[PDB]
Amino acid sequence: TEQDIISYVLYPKVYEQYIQTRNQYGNLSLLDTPTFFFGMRNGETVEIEIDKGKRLIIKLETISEPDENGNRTIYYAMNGQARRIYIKDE
Amino acid sequence: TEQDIISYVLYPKVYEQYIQTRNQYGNLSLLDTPTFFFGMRNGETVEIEIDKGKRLIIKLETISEPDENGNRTIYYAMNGQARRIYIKDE
Repeated sequence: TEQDIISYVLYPKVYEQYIQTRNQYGNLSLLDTPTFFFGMRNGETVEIEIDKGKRLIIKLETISEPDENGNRTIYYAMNGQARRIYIKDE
Repeated sequence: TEQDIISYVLYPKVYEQYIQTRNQYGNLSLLDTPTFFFGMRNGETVEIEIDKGKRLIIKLETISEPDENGNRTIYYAMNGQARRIYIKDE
């Protein structure tokens, strides 16, 4: 967009670092502030309002202990489907 | 059976308690001894030998934290099928 163009011109390092984040996590602005800053508790259900009549219902069921590589398994449910995500514990 | 009859006569209370356990847990004698005494560690696979050729394959993935009413959730895989159980932590 034209908005992309002056944005880059105005903030080259920042804007690229923004697009890098967008590529990794999608549109974070949709998240509620508590979720944005703190994530989710065990057993919590969060509803992310994407757009008119479309939303992500997410339940965090449990986080596992880290494997030998320091990776944790997160057991999620999202829109009625079981889901497993791996995060490296820093 | 006649065996029930004489076993109850010999050990009334113990026999009655044996039936309660059989009703609750089934045939424990099939489990291997270390599993009978200790259960399973996370990431472990245990094979219960029933009739030759057929075996129960149980994998323990994780155990969640205790929820508000003291129940932990165990995430199993049984014969390659995801499975959840609730246990009271005492």
